[PDB]
Amino acid sequence: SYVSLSGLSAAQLDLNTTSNNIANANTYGFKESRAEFADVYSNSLFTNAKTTPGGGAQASQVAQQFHEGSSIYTNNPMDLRVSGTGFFAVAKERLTPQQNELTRNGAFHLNKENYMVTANDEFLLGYQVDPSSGEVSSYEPQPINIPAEFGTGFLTKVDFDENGSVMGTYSNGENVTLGRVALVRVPNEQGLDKKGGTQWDSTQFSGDKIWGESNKGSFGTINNGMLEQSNIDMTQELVDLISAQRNFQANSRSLEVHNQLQQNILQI
Amino acid sequence: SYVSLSGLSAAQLDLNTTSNNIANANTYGFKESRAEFADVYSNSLFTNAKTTPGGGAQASQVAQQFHEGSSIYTNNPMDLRVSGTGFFAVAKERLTPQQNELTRNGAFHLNKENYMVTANDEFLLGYQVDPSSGEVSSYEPQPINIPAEFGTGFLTKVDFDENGSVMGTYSNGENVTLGRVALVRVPNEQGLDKKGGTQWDSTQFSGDKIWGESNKGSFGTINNGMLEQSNIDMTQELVDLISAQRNFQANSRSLEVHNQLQQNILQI
Amino acid sequence: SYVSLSGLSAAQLDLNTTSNNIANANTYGFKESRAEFADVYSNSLFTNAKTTPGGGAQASQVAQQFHEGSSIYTNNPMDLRVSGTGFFAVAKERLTPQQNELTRNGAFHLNKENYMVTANDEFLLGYQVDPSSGEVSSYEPQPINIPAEFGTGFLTKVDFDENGSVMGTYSNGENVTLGRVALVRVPNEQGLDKKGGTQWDSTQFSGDKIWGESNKGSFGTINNGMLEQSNIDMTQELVDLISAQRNFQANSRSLEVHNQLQQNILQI
Amino acid sequence: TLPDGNIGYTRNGQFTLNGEGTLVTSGSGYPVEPEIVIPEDAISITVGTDGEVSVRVRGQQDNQVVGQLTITDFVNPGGLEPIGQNLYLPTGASGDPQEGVPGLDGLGEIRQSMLEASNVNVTEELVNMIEAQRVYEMNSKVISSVDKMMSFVNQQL
Amino acid sequence: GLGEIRQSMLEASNVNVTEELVNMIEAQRVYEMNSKVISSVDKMMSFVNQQL
Amino acid sequence: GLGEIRQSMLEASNVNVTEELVNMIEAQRVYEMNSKVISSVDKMMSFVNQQL
Amino acid sequence: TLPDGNIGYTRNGQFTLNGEGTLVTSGSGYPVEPEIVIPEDAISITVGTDGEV
Amino acid sequence: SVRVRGQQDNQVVGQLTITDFVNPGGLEPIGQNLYLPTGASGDPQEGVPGLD
Repeated sequence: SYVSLSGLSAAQLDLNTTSNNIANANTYGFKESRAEFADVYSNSLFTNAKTTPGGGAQASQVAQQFHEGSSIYTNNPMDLRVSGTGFFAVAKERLTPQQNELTRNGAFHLNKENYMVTANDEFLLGYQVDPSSGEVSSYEPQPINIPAEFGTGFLTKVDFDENGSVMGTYSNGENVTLGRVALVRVPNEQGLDKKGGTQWDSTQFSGDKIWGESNKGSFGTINNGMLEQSNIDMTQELVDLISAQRNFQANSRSLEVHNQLQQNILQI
Repeated sequence: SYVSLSGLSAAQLDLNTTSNNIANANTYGFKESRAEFADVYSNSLFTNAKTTPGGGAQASQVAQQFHEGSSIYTNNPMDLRVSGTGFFAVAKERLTPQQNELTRNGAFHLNKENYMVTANDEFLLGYQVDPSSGEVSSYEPQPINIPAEFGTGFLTKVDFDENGSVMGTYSNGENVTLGRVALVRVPNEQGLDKKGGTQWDSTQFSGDKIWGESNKGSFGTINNGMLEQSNIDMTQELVDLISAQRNFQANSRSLEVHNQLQQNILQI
Repeated sequence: SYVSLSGLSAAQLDLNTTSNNIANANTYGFKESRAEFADVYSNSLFTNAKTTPGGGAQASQVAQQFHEGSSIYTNNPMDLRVSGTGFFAVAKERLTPQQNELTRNGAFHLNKENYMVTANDEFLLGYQVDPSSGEVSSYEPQPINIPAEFGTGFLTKVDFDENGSVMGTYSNGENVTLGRVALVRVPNEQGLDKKGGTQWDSTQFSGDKIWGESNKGSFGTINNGMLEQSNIDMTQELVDLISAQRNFQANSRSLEVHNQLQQNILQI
Repeated sequence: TLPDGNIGYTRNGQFTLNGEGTLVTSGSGYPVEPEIVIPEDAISITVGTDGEVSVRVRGQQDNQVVGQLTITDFVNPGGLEPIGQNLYLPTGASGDPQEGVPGLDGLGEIRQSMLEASNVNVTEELVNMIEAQRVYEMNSKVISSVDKMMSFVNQQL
Repeated sequence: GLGEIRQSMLEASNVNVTEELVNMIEAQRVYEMNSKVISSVDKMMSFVNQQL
Repeated sequence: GLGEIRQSMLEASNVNVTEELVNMIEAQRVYEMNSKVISSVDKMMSFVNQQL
Repeated sequence: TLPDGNIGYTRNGQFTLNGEGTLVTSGSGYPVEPEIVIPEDAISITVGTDGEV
Repeated sequence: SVRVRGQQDNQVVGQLTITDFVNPGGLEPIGQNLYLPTGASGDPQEGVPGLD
C-alpha cells in the first residue's frame, strides 16, 4: 500500500507545485517551479533479484526553472529589469552590504534618505564611480544614493543607460554620474535557495556570487521603465493541473484495490 | 495525451509567432518570422510498427523571412534604406567597431560629436575615402563623422548618392566626400541570430560578414529619405490567427477525449 | 475479458492515430495515417467448430494515406512543391548522397556554402547537367550547389522551371543552368518506413527507388514558391474522434460486464 | 558517475549544473561521463544531434566547443538492473556495454530541450489490475473452501 | 557492499499480511487435529479402564 | 536565527488530510488483522474445552 | 533447448533476447529451436505467418 | 553465485550436489529433519542436481 501511497504523494506534490505557480502568476520577477520524480528500487542480500517490483515513486527535487519572463512597460524610470543573465543585489541593512540577496524584480523607489530601495524598504546595491572618472573605481558594492542637491542644484530627472549607470541632472544643468547598478550572476541558478518575496541567496549548490556590470561579459542589459512578470505559461499550468489529477486518481484506485485484497482475506 | 499536448504546444508556438509579427507591424526594418514543424516517429526493435501511432508534432525552426518590405518616405536626408541585398553596420562603441551588429532601419541622426548614430545612440560604420581620391582606400569600417567645420566652412547640407557616399557642402562652397556607408551581407540570412532592437549578428550558420559598397556586386543600393516598414502582410497574419486558433481548439478537444477514456475505466 | 480488452486496445489505437493527425495539422508534407483492424479466429483440433466466438479485434496495420495535400503560397523561390507523384531526395551528409531519405516538404534555403538544404541542414540531391547541354548527362544524384560567383558575376536571382532545373542569373547577365532537382518514386508508397521530420526511407515492401526528372514519365511537376500542408481534413479527424470514443466506451462496458460475472460467482 | 565510482545508465535526461558548472543530473547530482563543464563566460548552451556540446561567448563568432556526449546501448536492455533514482546497471544477461557517438552505429540522437515521458499506459495498468484482483479472489475461494472442509472434518471425523 | 542512506525515507515492515493470515489458518487446524488425537487416546483409556 | 513577525497574517495547521485518511485505512486494517488472532485463539480454546 | 540437452515443447510465446542476441524464453532464458540470433544491424523484427524471421 | 557491485558477470562461490538413494525408505530417521544411510538404503548417489 506504500507504493500506491507514494503515487498519491508524488501526484499531490505536482498539484502543490503547479498551484504555487498559478498563485504567483502576477508577482514580478517570479520563476516557476517543476516537480521531478525518481523511482525506488531496493534490494538486500536475502531478496529475490529476478522479480523486482518497484518501491514506488520518490520526489527527486522541485526545480526552479529560470527562463526569461515577459516584460511589462510602466514608463516609470525607477522600474528596472535585467534582460538576459544577472541579478539585482539587494541588502537588508544599509550599513552592512555584505548581507545581500539576489532578486529579479526592479520595482524601486527612493526613501526619505534618497536611497534607491525596493518595496520591502531594502537597499539596492551598486558600484561607486567618480563623477569625472569612467569605469568602476572600487568594485565593492554600496547602496546607491541619489542626492537631491548636488553642486547648488536640485535633482530633476534620473535615468539609467544600458551600462546600468545612474545619472541625475540638476537645476544648474550639471549631468553627474552617481554610480552603476551591480549585476550578480551564479554558475548554477537552480542551486539558489529560495527566501521570501521573490528573492534568492547563493548556496554551495549555486556557487559563489559573480559580480559584474550590465552588458559586460556574460551579463545581460539593464532597462529602466520595464518590469518582468512571472515566467509561467497559463495554458501549460492548467494542462499540468489536468494530468496531475489523472495520476492521483489512478493511484488512489490502486490504493483502493490493495485494501479490498486485505478485506478479502479478513473474511475467511 | 502527450501527442495532443505536443499539438497544443505546436499550435501555441504558431500563435505566439503570429502575435509577434502583428505586434511589430510598425517597427522599422522588422522581418517577419514563420514557424515550421516536423513529425515524430521512433520505433524500437521490440515495438511492432504495424500497431504503432506517431509521436506528435515537433517544432523544427522559426525562420526569419527576409523578403524586402515596403518603403516609407520622410524626406529626411538622415533616413537611409537599403534597396536590394545588404545590411547596415552598427557598432555600440566608437573605439572598437569590429564588434558590430547588422540592422535594416536607417533612422540616423547626429550626436554632440557629429557622428551619424542610430536611435539607440549606436555609431553607424562606413568606409574611409579621401576627399580627392575615388573608391575606398582602406576597407576597414570606421564610424562615419560629419565635421561641422571643414577647410573654413560650416556644414550646410548632407546628401547621399546611390553609391552610399556621404557628401557635405559647406559655407565656402567646397564639396567634400566624407566617406561611404558600409554594406554587410551574409550567404545565409536565415542563420543570423536575432538581437534586440531589430538587429542581427553574424553566426556560425550564417557564414562570415562580407564587406562591400552599395550598388556593387550583388549588393543593393542605398537610398536616403526612405525607411522600411515591416515586411508583413496584415491580411495574411490575421488569417493565420484564425487557423492557429482552430488547430489549437482541435488539439484541446483531442486532449479532452483522451481524458474521458481514463475516467471511463476508473469506474469499473 | 481479453476480447473486451482487445476492443479497448483497438479503440485506443484509433484515438492515438487520430490525435497524431490532428497534432500535425500544420507540419509541411505530412501524410495522415489510418488504423486498420482485423479479426481473430483461433481454433485447435480439440475445439468445437460449430460455435466460434471471436478472439477479439487485432491491429492490422497503421496505414500511411498518401493523397496530395493542399498547397500554400509563400512567393518564395526557395520553397518547392511536387504537384503529382514523387518525393524530394535529401541526404544528411554531403559527401555520401547514397544515404538519402525521401521527403515531401520543400522548405529549402542556402547554407554558408550555398548548398540547397532542408531545415535540418540536410542536403537536397539533384542531377548534374552541363551549362551548355540539355537533359541530364549523368543520372547519379549529387548535392545541389548554387555558386555565389560564376564566370565574373554575382548571383542575383534563382528560379526553377517545370523541369526542375535550377537557373541562376548573375551580374554579367549570364543565365547558367546549375542542375535539376531529382525526383524519387516508389511502386508502393505505403510500404515506406517513417523516419523523423516528415521523411521516409526505402524498404523491401516499398520496392526500389525510381530516380527520374520532374514532368517526365510517371513523375509530377515541381513548383517553386509553394509548400504542401498536411493532407488531413479537420472535420473528418474531429468526427473520427467522436466515433472512436463511443467504441472505447462500448467495449469498456463489455469489460465491466465480464468482471461483474466473475464477482457474481465469488459470492456463492 | 555513481558515488562508488561505477557508471550508471539513465534514460532520464533532466540534467543541471553544480557550483563548478559540471553537467550533473537534476536529482542526486551524479556527474555525467565524460565531464561537460560549462565555462562561466557562456551566454547560450547548445547540444548537437551528434552529442557535441558547445557554448556561445560574447564578442566571439562560432560556438565554442566544450565537450562531447556519448551514450551506451545494450543488446538486452531488459536485463539491466534497476537501482533506483532513474538509474540502471549492466548485468550478465544485459550484455557488454557498447559506447559510441550518439547518431552512428545505430545509436540514438540527442534532442536538446526535450524530455522522454514514461511509456506507461494507465489504461492497460488499470485493466490488468482489475483482472489480477479477480484472480486473487479466485484463490481465496479455494483456501476458504479448504478451511471449511477441514473444519467440517474436525467436527465429524 | 553496504547500503546507502536515503534521507526523508523510512523502511516499512516486511510482513506480508497475506502470508501471516493463511499460515494462521493452517496452524489452527493442525492444532485442533492434535487435540483430536489426545481426545481419542483419552476415550481409549476410559474404555480400557471400564472394561479390563 | 529567530523568525520574523508578519502582521495581519496567520499560520494554518500543517496537517495533511490526505496522509491522515490514508494512515487511517492502514491503521484499521492492522487493527482488524490483530482481532483475527484473538478470534482464532478464542475458537481454539473453545475447541480444547469441548475436546480435552 | 533444455540445459540437459533435450528439447522441450511450449505453448508460451513470451520471448526476449539474451546478451548475445539469441531469442530466448522470458522465464529461465532457454533458447528457441532453431536458434534465432538478431544481429546488431536490425532496426525492426518481422515474424511471418510461415515462421520466417 | 553472488552479485558484487562494480562487477558484471556475477561471481561463482560454490556448487551444490544432492544425493539420491535407490530405496530412500530404508534411510534411518534420526530426527531434526535428518536421515542416515543404512544397509538397505543403498549406496549414496552424489552428483550434479539435474543429471542422471
